[PDB]
Amino acid sequence: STGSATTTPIDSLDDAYITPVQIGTPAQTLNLDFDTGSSDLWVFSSETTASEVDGQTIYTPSKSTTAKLLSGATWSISYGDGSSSSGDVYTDTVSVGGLTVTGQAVESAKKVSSSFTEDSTIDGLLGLAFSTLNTVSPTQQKTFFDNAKASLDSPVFTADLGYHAPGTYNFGFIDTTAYTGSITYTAVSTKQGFWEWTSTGYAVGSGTFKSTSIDGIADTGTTLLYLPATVVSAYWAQVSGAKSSSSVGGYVFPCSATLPSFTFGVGSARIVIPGDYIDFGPISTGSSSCFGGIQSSAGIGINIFGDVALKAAFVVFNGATTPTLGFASK
Repeated sequence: STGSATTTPIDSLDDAYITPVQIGTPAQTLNLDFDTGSSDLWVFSSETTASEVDGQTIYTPSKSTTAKLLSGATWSISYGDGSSSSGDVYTDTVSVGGLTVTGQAVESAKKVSSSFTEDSTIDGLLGLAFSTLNTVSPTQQKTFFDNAKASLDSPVFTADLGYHAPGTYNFGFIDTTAYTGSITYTAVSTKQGFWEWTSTGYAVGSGTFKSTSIDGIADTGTTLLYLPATVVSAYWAQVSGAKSSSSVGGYVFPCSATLPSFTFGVGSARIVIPGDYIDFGPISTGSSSCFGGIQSSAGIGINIFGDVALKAAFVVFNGATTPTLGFASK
């Protein structure tokens, strides 16, 4: 089998992407944030505290003929941004882009933190990291990908995120029309439960490429590119008036600037992030200070190749016995 779904930015900044997901019988379509940095499929629901729902579409298990309470199971998750959610669990039929899994754990939120409530566009998350990170207790549950894998034509999914445009998540096949050149594959460590890999280095603008190992994760659920402070300082030093602002929470730059590109290595291959991908616009409405899309990973404890980096590539998440990542230009 295969599946193919369009993923759409939630706003004009590409802060996140939503992908429609069918849950239950008859189908309930929710728009979920596909997150290769976590492993829980959780949804706003009929169980979510009413004051914590503000415009989201909810899953109502009582209206699904295929829903079954997973008796005794609970979940609770905290993300890198300090957001959180928790609840109980149902199993149900879940379809993405025509690919159906039966008996998928659908984690029903009873509570969500304020950032989820305030984002009316995101009806929940669909985790695509390794199932070792799934938070369901006392019986850990599998991701949608892990449950689909054995049925797929090839044990892969691909992320093709757009810059200020829709993109595609495919499951079970590699669309050879979706990228240019060849795909460069690189090793993955699953030790932390992430799609963790090592970039071979970077360049700033038209500058020379610096060969250096940068371990980090491929995380579709993180908006920005978080790299070591040395790399990030080297980038922003090429932008007149850029500075790290403790008050704002990262590097800011004059909105009048033209940003340089940023290149990262994948083996001997190179992925170029255009300068405009690194512009996240005014820090507050009407400000002439703009927020940078490349930020320090200092304090976070891991480097994160988030959407800023991944949307410059066609990315293969290869879930074979020995997982690998692939990157191609596009």
